[PDB]
Amino acid sequence: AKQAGDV
Amino acid sequence: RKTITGVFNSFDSLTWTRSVEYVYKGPETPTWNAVLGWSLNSTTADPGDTFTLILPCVFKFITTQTSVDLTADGVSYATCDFNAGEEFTTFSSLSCTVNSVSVSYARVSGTVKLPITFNVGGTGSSVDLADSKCFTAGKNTVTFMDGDTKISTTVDFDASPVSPSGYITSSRIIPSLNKLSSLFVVPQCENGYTSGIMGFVASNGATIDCSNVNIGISKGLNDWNFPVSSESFSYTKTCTSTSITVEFQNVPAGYRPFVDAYISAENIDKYTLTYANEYTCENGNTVVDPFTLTWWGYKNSEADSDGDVIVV
Repeated sequence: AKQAGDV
Repeated sequence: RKTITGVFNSFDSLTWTRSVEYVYKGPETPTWNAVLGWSLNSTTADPGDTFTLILPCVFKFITTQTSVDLTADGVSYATCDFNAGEEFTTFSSLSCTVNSVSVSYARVSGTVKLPITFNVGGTGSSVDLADSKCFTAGKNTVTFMDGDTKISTTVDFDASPVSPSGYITSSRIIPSLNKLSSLFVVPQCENGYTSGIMGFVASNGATIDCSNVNIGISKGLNDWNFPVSSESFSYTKTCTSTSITVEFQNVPAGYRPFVDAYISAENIDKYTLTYANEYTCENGNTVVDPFTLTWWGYKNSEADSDGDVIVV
């Protein structure tokens, strides 16, 4: 349901 | 034959440029570029001599290069291999060797630009808990070491804007392992917890590595909402290659339960997790609040260098 970014 | 020191002689600038979507600007966020001054004098350095630069609190280099050369006008004076700290050590390093050259030179000086990210926590591992105290939000001095010499500059590190009251997640690529670490911190219960269930289930395309898991309670979180300690508490772990679930009992006020695991993904730049997220605060009712996140990789950059040679 949501997009997120890697570090 | 010998080790020379003081080749890296200045820390010129430290500048952030976005290389990943979604993530706030902060020390871990790809990519920080450190520009350093370097000099070699043939009176004091021979081909084959080695030198090393230590980068405290640096997790990794944001490049697929195995090495970078110290170059001036397309001549390579030295080769430096990248040695990322990752989850092995709290610092990264460059191990460098002076190169043989096809014509003689008196001395050469230039600059080198290194794409890095800093470690300010992210799992319950010894390395991350140590590095969770590396920097604070605001103004910090960043210092690298070449032998006994120290090169430093100033930087402004922004805190995470995410409220520490809710759940916290973080996914970090560990390049040398082709794996990620993935963290979940339970939402805050101010006066402690009666019980809860924390964890995540990986969608097709990714699997959980049950041999690299950390479960703990931390005494608060740092400026980036990461654990700063990992104490024991009563729980049961259920870990499969598809899911990790941790059911726990009481946790005291001021502590935050969390779980982290390594993830192997077929495509390291895309995987999805569905988080369980159940908790019962002391003097509260049980909350059940699952959610899903799809995690996207960052873009890598290249290190490069420039300089000026004096011939004689």
